[PDB]
Amino acid sequence: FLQLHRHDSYAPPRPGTLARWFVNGAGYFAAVADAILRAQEEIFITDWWLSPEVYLKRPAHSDDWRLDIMLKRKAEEGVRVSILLFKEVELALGINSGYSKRALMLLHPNIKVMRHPDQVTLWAHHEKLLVVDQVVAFLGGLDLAYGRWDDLHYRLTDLGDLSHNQFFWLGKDYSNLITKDWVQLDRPFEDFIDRETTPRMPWRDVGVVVHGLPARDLARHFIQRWNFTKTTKAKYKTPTYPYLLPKSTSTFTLPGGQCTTVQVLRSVDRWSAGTLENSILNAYLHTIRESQHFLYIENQFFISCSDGRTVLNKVGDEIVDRILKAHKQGWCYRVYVLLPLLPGFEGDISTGGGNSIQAILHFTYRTLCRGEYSILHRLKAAMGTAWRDYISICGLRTHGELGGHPVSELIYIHSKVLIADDRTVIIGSANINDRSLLGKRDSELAVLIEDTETEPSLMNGAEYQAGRFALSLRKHCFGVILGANTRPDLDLRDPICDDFFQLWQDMAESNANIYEQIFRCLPSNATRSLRTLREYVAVEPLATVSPPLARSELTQVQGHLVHFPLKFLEDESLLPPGMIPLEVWT
Ligand SMILES: O=C(NCCN1CCC(n2c(=O)[nH]c3cc(Cl)ccc32)CC1)c1ccc(F)cc1
Repeated sequence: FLQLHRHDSYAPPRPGTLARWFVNGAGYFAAVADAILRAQEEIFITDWWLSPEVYLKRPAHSDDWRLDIMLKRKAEEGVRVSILLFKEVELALGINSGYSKRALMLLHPNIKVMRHPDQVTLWAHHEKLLVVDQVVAFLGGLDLAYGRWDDLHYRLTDLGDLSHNQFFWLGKDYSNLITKDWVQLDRPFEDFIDRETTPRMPWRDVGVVVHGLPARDLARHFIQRWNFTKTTKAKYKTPTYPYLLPKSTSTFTLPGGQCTTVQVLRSVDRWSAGTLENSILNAYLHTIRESQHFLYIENQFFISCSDGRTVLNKVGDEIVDRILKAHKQGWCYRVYVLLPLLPGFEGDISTGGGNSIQAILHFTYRTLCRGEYSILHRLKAAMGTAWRDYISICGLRTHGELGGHPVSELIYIHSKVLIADDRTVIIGSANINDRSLLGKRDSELAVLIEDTETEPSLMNGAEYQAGRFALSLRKHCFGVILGANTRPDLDLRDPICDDFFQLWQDMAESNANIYEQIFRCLPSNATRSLRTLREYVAVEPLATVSPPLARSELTQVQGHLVHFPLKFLEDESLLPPGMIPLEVWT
């Protein structure tokens, strides 16, 4: 721990670590609940937002598996739960961390909660972490909060004492991020949107659990922030908030662990902790530089391409350099970029979205295809139309039935995962933007997972020994996205061969065409200006005009993959005109 290690990390790589990945929140929360049940001494929790009354197993038939009830039972047995909540700037965010603290600490005297920061600041504590006995640690993109629970069904509806409850999302757990922001979080079992007209917005995320040494390294990170935050206020200096100490590295298991080499990475600053680190960014660049075959990226944000003193991280540049290197050498290389169709902010898309939606879309489009720094502009300059062979930018969307007619909604990609060559994976809370990767701003956590055990697989039609952890995760991502359960003829062994890549491009193009034609949903390439947008949304979509005819054409949708519309509001500027740094959204 003395020096910095690989990628300038505070923790060295840990071989022989059993790690299990999770996709969506159903498995992650159920695994967390089972690990909490087996806790004997200590539980560490860091959350950007923690909802005290959230259920970890669904459908809820009792108060068992509710997060507050579980921690209260564990504390009654002598288990100390130390929780680090991010303190929002109140009535400017709305997670009501004050209520979360008050609810948690009143459960039992063994549950201590601290909040950081008190000073006015733009940056947040964004890492999500649960560590049990310093031996079992959960991390990834999932907060123990409302709306995060979901499975591969991605249901848009939930219409159904709770002895026979059929509601998977109870009260404030049923939400649509773009429709309405959360309100009155101290009344959890009251709806704040109408289930009979407004569909929920599905949550797609990635998480991971590691055991042994990497959990000690993550527990070390928690302990440092705990002892540091103790010196930040007058009240936490009290002995009711004891100092925390790590257990020595020299010293139950979750079912699902693959033997891997795991290295913990982090983004911390002397405001968030006591030192500076950006090992997550370092691991991202190195993994892209040393990739040999493909990159699979699933991120909530994609803001990069260090340009004009506004965006500084070089993740986009490394992708361009790697694609140009593959193009020069003429080798088979693919980059899959999966993003949410819209940023997860409340706004009226039929008007063009709010300030937040527009600000994020500006830097996102500036990163991908608009301007001389964008990935596509630099790629077209060197290879012309051939860029379509190396990079694919897509989103996810699903459809359902509500009110007697088809309804559609995007699936919110909150994951922060990178897969390389079916051998290397990065899972954490860090978005691809300056706020997460620089370290000087938001505090983030991640793990670098390298496979030491392989399976027979394919790579551009050649025999390939792919890592078990990475290949299983990548295949599960491909299968759910492409709807492989209904199409078993699809071969997911080879991720870069031309036959699969065209099928990937064709399905994303085809699905986006059907959703546009049926739902006239946004974002879309059909509205390149706010003036065309005002006329576009005036027409009633076929989904409500003739639901029978809508359903007949929705039978041709396969999977959830849709092409990301790169020309949406292409003729507009998309940047709020008062006294605010643009690094708020970068
Ligand atoms: O959970 C909510 N929405 C989901 C979409 N958001 C989630 C967090 C995400 N995010 C980052 O990735 N880094 C951030 C830094 C900061 Cl300071 C703030 C957010 C950050 C951005 C998108 C929500 C909860 C309570 C409400 F009242 C309203 C919304």
